[PDB]
Amino acid sequence: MEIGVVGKPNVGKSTFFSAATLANVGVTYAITDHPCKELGCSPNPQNYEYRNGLALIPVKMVDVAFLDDLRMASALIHVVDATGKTDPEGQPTDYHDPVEDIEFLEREIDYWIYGILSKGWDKFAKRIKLQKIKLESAIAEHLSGIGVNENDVWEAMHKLNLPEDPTKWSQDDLLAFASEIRRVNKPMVIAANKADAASDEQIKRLVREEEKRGYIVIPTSAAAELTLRKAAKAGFIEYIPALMVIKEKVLDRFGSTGVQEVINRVVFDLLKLIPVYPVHDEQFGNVLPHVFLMKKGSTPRDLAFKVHTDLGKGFLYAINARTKRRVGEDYELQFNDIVKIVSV
Repeated sequence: MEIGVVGKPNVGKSTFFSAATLANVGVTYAITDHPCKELGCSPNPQNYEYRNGLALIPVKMVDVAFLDDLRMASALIHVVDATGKTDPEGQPTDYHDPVEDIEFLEREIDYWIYGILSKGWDKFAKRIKLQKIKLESAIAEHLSGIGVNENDVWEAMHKLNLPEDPTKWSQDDLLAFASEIRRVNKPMVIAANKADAASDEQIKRLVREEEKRGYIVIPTSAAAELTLRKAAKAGFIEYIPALMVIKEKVLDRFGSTGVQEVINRVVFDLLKLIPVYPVHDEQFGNVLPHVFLMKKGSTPRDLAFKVHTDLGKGFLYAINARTKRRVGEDYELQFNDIVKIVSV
């Protein structure tokens, strides 16, 4: 899993990456309540990090800007100019609705996917109508390079009443199918950056307009968190809650720099990942050693495979290290679950 950061120049896109990442790849973090707010205490973390009762789980991040750095992205954070004082090409102007740069990015990803399907698409439909290939699998392989599942393909098709016989697919079907793939394969969160220099009216307007279109929009001040981040000597940040007291003030207005919020919304909401911790006793003797981002709907056996092939293969059953009782095989991992895996 990895998050790509995209945007036009001069809206703080690079700053957002720099800020959240402190060659073009880095590691940011997913902060939520670490299980150790109940009975749990002094954890010995290995794949993550403990911090004031909060779990900081690492996540790959890419400075996308050559725009095939997004190809494998599970999600994108699209940084835009909330003040709307930037041109499409990214240069000073009186007013340019960010909502239009959002759509710009949108169509480029849509047609990119569409061209891969469309180009050739005749000498694909017939290599499969007689060879009888599985349409889902064939498209899936063909777009395997972007991160598409045979399940994603199955659903998209199912959702748009498309036929198993590709030769019956029209161009309209292709573009529509492409868009549906983007929505699921390249979901994004919009960072309305430079919010501090914008009015509540400007921000609220873009949030409203775009949240109706299926986009999550959060105000943000990248330059700010980079500062208090790039405070690793002169003072204590986390980050959420000397003349930089202005950021304390002019960013007392949002409750934070917004950067951290965007990353949590991508991980926990967009992708719907939930933290889960596998134990040996509800191996080498450390407590709550690892944490895994599981997709909601996962089961303990799925948690077994994240650890190792055999654990998953020799799976017998699991125990909820909280309830202390044996779970079902169809049990759905819930946010922040502690689990014991039993394998032959």
